[PDB]
Amino acid sequence: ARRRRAEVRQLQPDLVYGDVLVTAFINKIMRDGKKNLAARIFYDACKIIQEKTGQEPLKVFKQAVENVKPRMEVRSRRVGGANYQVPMEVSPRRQQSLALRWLVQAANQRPERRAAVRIAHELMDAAEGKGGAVKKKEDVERMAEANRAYAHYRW
Amino acid sequence: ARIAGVEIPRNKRVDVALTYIYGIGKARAKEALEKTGINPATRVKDLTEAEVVRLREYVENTWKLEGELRAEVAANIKRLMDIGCYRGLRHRRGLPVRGQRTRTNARTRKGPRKTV
Amino acid sequence: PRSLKKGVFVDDHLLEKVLELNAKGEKRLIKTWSRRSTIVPEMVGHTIAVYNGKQHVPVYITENMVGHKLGEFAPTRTYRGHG
Amino acid sequence: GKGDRRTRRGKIWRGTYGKYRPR
Amino acid sequence: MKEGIHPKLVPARIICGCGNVIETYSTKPEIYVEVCSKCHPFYTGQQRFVDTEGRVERFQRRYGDSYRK
RNA sequence: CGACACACGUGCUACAAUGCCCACUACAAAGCGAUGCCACCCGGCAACGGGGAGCUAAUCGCAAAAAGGUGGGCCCAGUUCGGAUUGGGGUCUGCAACCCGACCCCAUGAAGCCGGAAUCGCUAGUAAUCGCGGAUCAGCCAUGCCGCGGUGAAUACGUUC
Ligand SMILES: [Mg+2]
Ligand SMILES: [Mg+2]
Ligand SMILES: [Mg+2]
Ligand SMILES: [Mg+2]
Ligand SMILES: [Mg+2]
Ligand SMILES: [Mg+2]
Ligand SMILES: [Mg+2]
Ligand SMILES: [Mg+2]
Ligand SMILES: [Mg+2]
Ligand SMILES: [Mg+2]
Ligand SMILES: [Mg+2]
Ligand SMILES: [Mg+2]
Repeated sequence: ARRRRAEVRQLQPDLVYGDVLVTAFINKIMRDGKKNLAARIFYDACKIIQEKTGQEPLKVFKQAVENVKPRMEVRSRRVGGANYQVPMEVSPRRQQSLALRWLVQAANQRPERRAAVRIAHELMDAAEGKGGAVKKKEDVERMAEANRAYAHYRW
Repeated sequence: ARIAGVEIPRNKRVDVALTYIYGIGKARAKEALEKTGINPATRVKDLTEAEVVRLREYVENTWKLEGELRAEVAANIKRLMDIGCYRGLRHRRGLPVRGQRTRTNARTRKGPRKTV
Repeated sequence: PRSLKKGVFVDDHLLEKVLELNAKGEKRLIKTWSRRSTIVPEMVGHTIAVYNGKQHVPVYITENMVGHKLGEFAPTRTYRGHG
Repeated sequence: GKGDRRTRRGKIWRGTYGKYRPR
Repeated sequence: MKEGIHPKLVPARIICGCGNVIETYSTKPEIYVEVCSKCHPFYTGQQRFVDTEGRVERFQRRYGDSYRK
């Protein structure tokens, strides 16, 4: 907005692992405000991921996000008769916002049939380093570096 | 056409699979299955030759179906189109019959819009 | 459609006309405003010049059209199409 | 669903009760 | 007939849907069927299954000729 | 005023699995109600019909809310997706449902696999989504309108445009 710096909504940490991060993800899961539904497919996916990976999946998705955290994206700046994909040091709040938006985005991409299935499977790969979830980031951070000629136009 | 007048798919539940038969719907599904006492959960593929006919037979002599079923509603209309009542003209043109809208919508008896 | 507990409703006036010719001597060219009035099995043969807002369309009835109403053979619209 | 009739929700949709929404 | 190019015909037993056993010859020692002419309406005199209606409508009606005269 | 080869606007439902169905189990509000609200009983698969108790209404009724949950089914199909269309079969109201009412049941199940150029809303209990009341009203083509609550996000660097 035009006034001052907007505020950051601090969420109510989840009721299972005691984390606000978890509380954040279910939201993206949560469609039509169906928290119970969303809260399920998550802790459900948290089950399949456990069975196929016997390490506390809390850490799993604690990892698979940093792997998703993009460090540099591009943003279009149209100085004069042209718009420049001026890349900028992505912001923290946004990075979580960015990582929190393709896993599901890439999970919903996934072909397997059940919700908790997909959501989980995207959780693992990023913990390893595989999947379109890492794709966006990967593609994003290098187009920027593929445009490192505009950093002086930064902001 | 293992089923009177048509071959129903398989690997699917009898009760449902009958709907792939003109004039055979859900409301008529349980009926025969009830009349034939054939559990609707068992798949047609998994059926018994005796069941097949029982579920075949009874279904074959209590209603109309498919061919002779399309055979009725046509004349029922053609007569209309002969006597030329309002539902006749609505069919004599291909227009709505049940007081439906004509300035727009009704794009199901008009089919895709035709250019001008 | 019209209830069955409520019998076939005819205008009664449109109704006397027809039975007045069914035995006394049919038929003549009546000009009914009755469209509500169902067609009836003493009316076949007759030439009920039913009305439709502007004129009386003759429609000689037959043993293939009665269960309907007189509003179902005198069109109110004339539509030879567009263009 | 909401538009369909031979269903609870479709009838719930249009505030009627029948063979699939029994009072 | 030239040997080797013709499907051999042998005794054939056709099986109607109405128990009609057709003792014939053909290319399949066994064939069942939906209908036999011996069970077809057009053949079976005038078996009009369901609609032997008689065209009562519409000059029938007459639930009630209860209307004055 | 409901026409109808067309050309826009505002919605309903959707095109599915974070889904459809069947059954079972809880949770609102603000309202409305006397040839009104309709308990409970019974007929019918039903709309509804017929009996009948109660309420000038913080009693009594409409009345159940739905999303939800607990179970079972549907295994990726133009399908148990969609309910357009049409035939057939009636109700109910009304003097009268033919153009022209809606509610019930059967069978048919059309287009549609997220939609070009272009464009709309919303910043917190908001958008999203579930359903419920009332006024208008014999019935009402209401997906409307005004209201009512239920569950419940994302995001705002910044002001160049
Ligand atoms: Mg069929
Ligand atoms: Mg007479
Ligand atoms: Mg359906
Ligand atoms: Mg007007
Ligand atoms: Mg258009
Ligand atoms: Mg529009
Ligand atoms: Mg279909
Ligand atoms: Mg089709
Ligand atoms: Mg097509
Ligand atoms: Mg504002
Ligand atoms: Mg009212
Ligand atoms: Mg409403």
